[PDB]
Amino acid sequence: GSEFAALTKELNACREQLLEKEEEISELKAERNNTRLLLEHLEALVSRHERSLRMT
Amino acid sequence: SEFAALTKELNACREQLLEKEEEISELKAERNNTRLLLEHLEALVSRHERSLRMTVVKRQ
Amino acid sequence: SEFAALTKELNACREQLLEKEEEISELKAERNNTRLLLEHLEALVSRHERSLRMT
Amino acid sequence: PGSEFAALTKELNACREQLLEKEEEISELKAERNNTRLLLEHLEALVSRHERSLRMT
Repeated sequence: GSEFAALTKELNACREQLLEKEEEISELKAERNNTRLLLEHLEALVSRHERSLRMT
Repeated sequence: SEFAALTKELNACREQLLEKEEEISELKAERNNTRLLLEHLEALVSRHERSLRMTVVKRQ
Repeated sequence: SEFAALTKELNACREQLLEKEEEISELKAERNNTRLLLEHLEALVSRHERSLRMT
Repeated sequence: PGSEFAALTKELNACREQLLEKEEEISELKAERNNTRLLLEHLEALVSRHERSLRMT
């Protein structure tokens, strides 16, 4: 019975670290979306101006 | 068989733990590739802006 | 008749000279608008690059 | 007559010299303009290629 408790304390500890890892993942995927959005604006800005210089 | 069921869940949780830290590793590596691009983009833009900034002073 | 020919070419030379000055003015205007974009591109890129630094 | 024609010729010649000078500055501006366009071509290619890569990993 005392071993079941110790085994539970380890699983719970592993569950805590799992969420800590996923919180790290979630923030990384968030940073990626910020990049994707930046790259969208950059591509739009350069293409718009490239066409202007090319077609005048 | 609660002990057995607990050990299996504990095992599966540790598998997902390695699984999640590998994704962190891949995202961090992917993040570094982004930084290298941004470094390069800032370089090309600043270098060209520099050429324009000097041309106005030179051609004057 | 030679004077008349010389004056016409002189007038035409000034007419084309005005066109070039107008072209230069447009080119320098377009150039300045280009620098504005570049400064904006550098600003956006440098900012997001600062967000993606390690610790 | 000969003095008048010569002086008018000098004026036309002066206009011609300034015309080619203006054309030289134009050709330089247009060259710089081509440099910028090429940069934007590489920038566009880079950001789009990287955008497509982030939409997979």
